[PDB]
Amino acid sequence: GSHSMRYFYTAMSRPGRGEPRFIAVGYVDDTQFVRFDSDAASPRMAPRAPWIEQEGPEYWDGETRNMKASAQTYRENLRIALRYYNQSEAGSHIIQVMYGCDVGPDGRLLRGHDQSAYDGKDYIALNEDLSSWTAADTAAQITQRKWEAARVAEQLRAYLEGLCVEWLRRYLENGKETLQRADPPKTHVTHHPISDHEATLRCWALGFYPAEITLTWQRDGEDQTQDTELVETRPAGDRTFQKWAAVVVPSGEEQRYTCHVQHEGLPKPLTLRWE
Amino acid sequence: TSTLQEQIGW
Amino acid sequence: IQRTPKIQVYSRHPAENGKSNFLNCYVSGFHPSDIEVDLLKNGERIEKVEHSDLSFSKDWSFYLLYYTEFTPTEKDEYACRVNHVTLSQPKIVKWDRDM
Amino acid sequence: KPFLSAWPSAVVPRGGHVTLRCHYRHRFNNFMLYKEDRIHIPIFHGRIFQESFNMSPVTTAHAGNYTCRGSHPHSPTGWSAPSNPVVIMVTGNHRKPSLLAHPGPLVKSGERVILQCWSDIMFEHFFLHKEGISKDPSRLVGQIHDGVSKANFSIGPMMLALAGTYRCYGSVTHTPYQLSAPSDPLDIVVTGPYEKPSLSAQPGPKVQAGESVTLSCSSRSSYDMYHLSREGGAHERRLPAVRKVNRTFQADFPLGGTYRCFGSFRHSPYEWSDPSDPLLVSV
Ligand SMILES: *[C@@H]1O[C@H](CO)[C@@H](O)[C@H](O)[C@H]1NC(C)=O
Ligand SMILES: *[C@@H]1O[C@H](CO)[C@@H](O)[C@H](O)[C@H]1NC(C)=O
Ligand SMILES: *[C@@H]1O[C@H](CO)[C@@H](O)[C@H](O)[C@H]1NC(C)=O
Repeated sequence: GSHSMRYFYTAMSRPGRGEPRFIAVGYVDDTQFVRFDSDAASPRMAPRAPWIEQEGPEYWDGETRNMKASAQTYRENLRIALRYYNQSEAGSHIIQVMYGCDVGPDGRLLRGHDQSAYDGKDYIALNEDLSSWTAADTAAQITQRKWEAARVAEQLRAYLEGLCVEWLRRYLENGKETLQRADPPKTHVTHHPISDHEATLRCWALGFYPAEITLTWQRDGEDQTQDTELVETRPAGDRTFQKWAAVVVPSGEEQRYTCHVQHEGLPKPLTLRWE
Repeated sequence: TSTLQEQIGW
Repeated sequence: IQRTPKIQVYSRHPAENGKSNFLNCYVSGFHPSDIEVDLLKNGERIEKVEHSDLSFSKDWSFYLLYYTEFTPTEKDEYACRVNHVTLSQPKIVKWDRDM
Repeated sequence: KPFLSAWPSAVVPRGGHVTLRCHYRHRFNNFMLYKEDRIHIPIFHGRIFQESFNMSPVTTAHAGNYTCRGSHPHSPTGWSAPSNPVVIMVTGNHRKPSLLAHPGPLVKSGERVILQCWSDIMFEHFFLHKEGISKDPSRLVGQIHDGVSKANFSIGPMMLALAGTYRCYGSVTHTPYQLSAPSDPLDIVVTGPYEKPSLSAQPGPKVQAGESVTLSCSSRSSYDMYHLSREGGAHERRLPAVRKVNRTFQADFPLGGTYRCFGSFRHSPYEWSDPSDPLLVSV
């Protein structure tokens, strides 16, 4: 299977409410494994998954210094953004960054990513070639010109081809029995009356990892994709996920409805029915 | 480092 | 470019009265990031509440999980109360064991 | 605990204005103020500020060390725990000191510079402060030697966040929150890592009075502005960059001495490119 590592940074100003804040989180696939928050009294990069906890002190010291520097860098970028957009220093603004790498089954790089946003809309992104930028507006075009002049893309490309891949591989090994072992969903169907002519059938999937899953309702073998209520996949809080799919069915027709579950932890796709 | 070590200004 | 939060309230494990469990309130799809979330037990704010580290989705909207350990009962009613800049008044979502 | 802040700056000239805000329980109202020595005695005879406290015009009496407490009706005491402390420093109360950079104001990325403050007035402390909103000043004790007091502020390894306009202040014994008039300002600019431009002379660097010579700064990089500097410390000339047909970006400075040019970008006046190679103009 393919895997990914991503870091997500959020830098926020909040004049009169607090000092600017920088939070970073790291994910391998759907599993968060580190965090850094500048608001802590003595901020440090810290483990958020058990399989990273036994990484040595040189790791934590190194990650902490980088985040402290990054926090500083992004505080300045917020100031810069104010100038680019001619905004007042009274307002609250947010920069978001996500970057990282995807690798294939052989552990080799498939794609690298580096995208930034200002106040929740695209600002600038590294292109798939990892050597050019797409800027979303005139403000971002200033940044692009700086980054081209400073050869930033080469630096990002070197990181993405090297350290990013190298560390993802390391983490995938460290956490193999959780990260590389899909847990299939536990499934069931519930029945809830609506009136005395109609009722709801709800197909449940619980305790699965990774988050990717497909729940479908069929009526005599035809998908009810137009008449299916699908809830957003949600975290259980123990590094597994939950989802359900609902369909409103006429009374006495419960038996023509089948729920179909697809997930990598399942040997064969499941077909459930209410009884 | 695992995180991007390069510091990048806008 | 302000986005109001989606809210789900649910337990970590299937609920069974008198058995220890976790109560979750997942807020997502919101922007900006400041948000206030409380879990309530019979209208009253629960004290020992923790949350996940702030992160966001591909569309830049944020998500957080708030959670507390709890033992469900027949009589006790649980909910999640969420305020955000996008909301004139706080939204309250009851925990329904069937949702 | 509340978050107390000074706007636009905690370092403020006599006659200026500064507003203290006490943010607590998602509001900015109903708070009391305290100064460092009296910790449970509200200032202004226990005035309950109904909104942010605007001090204007600022006087020396405003200088001080502040904390706030926010109203908290439904709690043991009427009020919150003390906020973080904010020091309002009032400037303009003594002759200005002097500020110089060693070896100079243009600092290569990753390198260091010394900012020395000095005065023939005996200042107990010196303060170094970068121009801008909500910025903290650095403090050092002054050291006496041969009729001056002085301090060395070390800045670096140099990066953008450290670049800008700096001023320094002294304060004298027994009035630690009262600062001098500011020193003359020093622009500290970071150079690099942006690629160096090319400098050339038209018709050439050999000129004899009184015929015209233009220096051109050029790059393939899309610089928005060029800065022409002549060794010997008169402030650089600046001109907008213009795109040429072969896609270079160029500015022409019509004017001896040894020159260098730097590129820079819109809204970014304190970060410049690596310096061009030097060009010697002779008259
Ligand atoms: C100001 O007051 C606080 C105590 O509230 C003290 O911690 C701090 O060191 C003081 N700052 C100065 C410059 O005195
Ligand atoms: C401060 O730095 C300057 C220049 O590097 C140097 O001349 C002097 O020795 C340093 N120390 C003091 C106390 O001035
Ligand atoms: C491009 O055009 C300018 C202006 O004519 C010319 O002087 C400059 O030398 C050229 N640069 C290159 C690299 O061709």
